[PDB]
Amino acid sequence: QDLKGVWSELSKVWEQIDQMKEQPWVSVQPRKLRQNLDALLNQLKSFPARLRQYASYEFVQRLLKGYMKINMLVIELKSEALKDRHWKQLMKRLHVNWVVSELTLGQIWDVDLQKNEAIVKDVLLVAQGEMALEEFLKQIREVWNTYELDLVNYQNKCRLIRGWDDLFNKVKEHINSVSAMKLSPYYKVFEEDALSWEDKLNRIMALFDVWIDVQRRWVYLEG
Amino acid sequence: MTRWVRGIFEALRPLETLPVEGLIRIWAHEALRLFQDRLVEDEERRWTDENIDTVALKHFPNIDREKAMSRPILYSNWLSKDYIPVDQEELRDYVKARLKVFYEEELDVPLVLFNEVLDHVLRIDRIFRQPQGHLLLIGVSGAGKTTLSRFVAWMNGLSVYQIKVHRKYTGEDFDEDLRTVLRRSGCKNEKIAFIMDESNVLDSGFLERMNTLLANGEVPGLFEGDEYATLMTQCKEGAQKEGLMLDSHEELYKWFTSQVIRNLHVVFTMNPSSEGLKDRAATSPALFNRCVLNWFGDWSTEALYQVGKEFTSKMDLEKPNYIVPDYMPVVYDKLPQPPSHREAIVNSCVFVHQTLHQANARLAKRGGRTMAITPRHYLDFINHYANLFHEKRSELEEQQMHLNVGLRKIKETVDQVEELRRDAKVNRSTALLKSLSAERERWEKTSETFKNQMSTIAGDCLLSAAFIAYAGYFDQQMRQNLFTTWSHHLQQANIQFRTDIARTEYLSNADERLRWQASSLPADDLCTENAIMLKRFNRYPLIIDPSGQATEFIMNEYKDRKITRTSFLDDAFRKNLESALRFGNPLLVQDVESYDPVLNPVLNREVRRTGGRVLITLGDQDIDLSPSFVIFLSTRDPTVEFPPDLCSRVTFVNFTVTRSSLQSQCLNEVLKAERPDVDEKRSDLLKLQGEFQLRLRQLEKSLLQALNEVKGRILDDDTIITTLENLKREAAEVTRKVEETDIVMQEVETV
Ligand SMILES: Nc1ncnc2c1ncn2[C@@H]1O[C@H](COP(=O)(O)OP(=O)(O)O)[C@@H](O)[C@H]1O
Repeated sequence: QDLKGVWSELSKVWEQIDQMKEQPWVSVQPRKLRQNLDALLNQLKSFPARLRQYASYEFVQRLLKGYMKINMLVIELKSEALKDRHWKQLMKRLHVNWVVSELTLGQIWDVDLQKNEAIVKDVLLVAQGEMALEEFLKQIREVWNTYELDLVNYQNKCRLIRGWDDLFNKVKEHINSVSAMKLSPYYKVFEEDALSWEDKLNRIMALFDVWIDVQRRWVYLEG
Repeated sequence: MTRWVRGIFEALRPLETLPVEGLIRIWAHEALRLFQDRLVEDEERRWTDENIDTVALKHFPNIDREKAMSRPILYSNWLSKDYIPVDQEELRDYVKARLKVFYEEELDVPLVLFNEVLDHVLRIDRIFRQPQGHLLLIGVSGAGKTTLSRFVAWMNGLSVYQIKVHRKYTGEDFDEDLRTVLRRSGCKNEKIAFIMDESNVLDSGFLERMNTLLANGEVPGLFEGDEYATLMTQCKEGAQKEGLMLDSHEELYKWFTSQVIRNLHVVFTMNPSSEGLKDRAATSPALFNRCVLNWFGDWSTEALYQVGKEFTSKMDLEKPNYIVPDYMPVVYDKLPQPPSHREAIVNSCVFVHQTLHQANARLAKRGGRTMAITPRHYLDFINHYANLFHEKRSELEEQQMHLNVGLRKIKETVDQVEELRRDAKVNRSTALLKSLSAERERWEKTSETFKNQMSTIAGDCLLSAAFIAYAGYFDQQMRQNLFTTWSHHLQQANIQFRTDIARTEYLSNADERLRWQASSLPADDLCTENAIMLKRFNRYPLIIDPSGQATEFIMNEYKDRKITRTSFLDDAFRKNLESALRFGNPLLVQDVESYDPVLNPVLNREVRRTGGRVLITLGDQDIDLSPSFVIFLSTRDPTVEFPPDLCSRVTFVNFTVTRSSLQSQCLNEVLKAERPDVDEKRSDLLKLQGEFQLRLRQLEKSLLQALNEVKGRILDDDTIITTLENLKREAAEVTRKVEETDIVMQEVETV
């Protein structure tokens, strides 16, 4: 009958949804996931109205609608943000025991992302500040490891140094930023490395503050 | 004219069937958006409005001018599509829904959607929904420029990016910010609605780069060296994303430039200033060539009235016994007739704002110094009104509950003494009953007085809040004149309030005044009012004083909270402010004339509340804002001028002496030093506004504490009646003061 037919269609839709949810979270592409969810929604809408009036069809349709709504949270979660420590915080607060390697879209979808929107958003913003600080550090590392002194011939006598203004300005900006990094609640992570780079910046600052004056005096007395 | 034709063509492209009336409607709408939009004052707007219709009817006879030119002309594509004109109310409903959603995502602070905002949203949306649609907004601070720009940008998917300006903001920092915004807009194909205030525009070095970006669509010289190499490297990937494989560097740069024009709208928010606007024209013509400009200044009376109604919804303001007065003092022409109590209160608030505009204009005519008045002042006033009403009603309700508990305890004690009598002592018991009964009727009279106070509380709180938020820069005579004007206006509206309200005592207590006097603060009426303002404020107070007494006063007041002193000239200022955010200690600021724009996030109270955290965006760094943080701005030169931006973010506290402050001080000194009895009676009258009642309440609390221990031991001589007759004599004293208040007031006036 019509009830048997709508039950069969419901079973087919459930099988499709389960097959889609078997994809691990690592390999779930948010754009393709959204396109597939839209295709499934269009397939659901293709059913006749008599089959649409059934309660189970309404429940599955609203579940897919909620999945489409939380697709934005899925996009925000699947990035360079969570890493593994933010995932650990999410597991701790949500009291769920998953496996990172075995993580799949089904496990996350079972937990109500819409209900836990505030928790997810807080974790995402914490991760936002965290890659901000981490990329700022990495920028410091790459600008200081690849930085070279501007050596110049001096009357075929030796090789002196220029670029004092640019180098000193860079040192001052970096030391100011590192000192200000002690603020913000995100500072509690990677503190020791920040202090080590602060010590490095102070050392280079003092060394080259002495160096510029030594160079000036030596040039003057050599003349 | 060319923009006119292009706009009509755009509005005509999706349509296929359109009557002549619809074409005239589109023509009139485009004319109003091109010619009426840039107008400054009201008369020019009315002139343009009437002449558009006149030209339309003269050049097009035999058309129905109603449909052809209806008064609420308005076009949008949000409802349905194809830029079809929409009715005002349906658009208002749509914007309310989108504004609730926006509330859910960002900027939870309420916004009120009146007609002016409803028009500006569509104007900004029309300008954004256009390639290279740079926009200039000219309006008084707090009229809703940045807020509407951000709202429309969010609704259109545009991501708002605004730079953070501060002192010693070298051109290199602005270059880096421009590089970041250009890279985000073009390379990553993410639309950006770039917003700037006038704080970061005052420097003329940045205006050249902004002019070049506005005109050419890309600024040469911003990208060079290895930076240009990284730009090209990411531009190649961006071209890969769009499927536009190109390899030549100049063609890739051209594609990046085109992406920048298509996906970068720059919004310049500026305060109205004719000389400054002319200077900006002199230094950058494109701000009036490439940038279409939109003017909205002070809120109209309708806007103020609607904001007042919306922000006074939690407040009770409902008097079933509110008798309507004939010949109401009306400032809102659409005020319901007869008005309810809440309508009358909001009308009075709008009158307060408009009479402060009138007073400021009159003082400017006199030749004195004026401070710009902004709708932020109205919002601060209404917030003070709500807070004061809630606080005062809470105090009155708790006092009524305390009195009811006392009355129930007294009834229980009377019944207990009656039971004891059921068992020289009997005469003592009878005297005890007589005294208890008499004090009971006295507390019933106290209940009646409480009911009267609850009657007058709305007007008292309104006048007090208007004094706190609005006044503060004017001298004592102008403050008193404003207060008398407000009081007369309320008396014309039958809004019940005390005829002899005392501002200092309705807004403070004895202990607070004694604490103030313990620190360096002279016992002056101006000084007490200034201390009141320094106590109750929402925006951070800006203190002006030639003597520096206020600085020492607030140093001594906040010494226990390790308050720190720091000037704007000192380079450590920023660092000190950092500490003020981390720890929470108050931080006094001097030398406000050389203002540091980095304070703008602090003064604007731009708090991001997320995940059990409160953050402040100090420049480019987010900092945990301590709950007990407060900042005081101070100066020493009375003859100083402030930008309207700063003037609208702080509450002014003027300590300067004038011909009316010194007059009052000398008159008070003479009264105290030559007629000590008259000064004593004046203090008696001035402290009668609660302080004696407060002492009575405290002693009654002590009496209840003593009486709670009532079993045998309270009858050491069957008469603990000494405490209650003490209460009776202080009560009789204050009562006699109350009946003979007019004679004492008249005598003090004569002396
Ligand atoms: N329509 C409105 N209803 C209620 N409050 C508003 C409305 N428009 C603006 N506001 C309030 O006024 C302030 C506007 O300040 P803003 O215009 O951003 O200053 P600026 O123009 O100097 O950037 C905001 O804090 C907002 O809360």
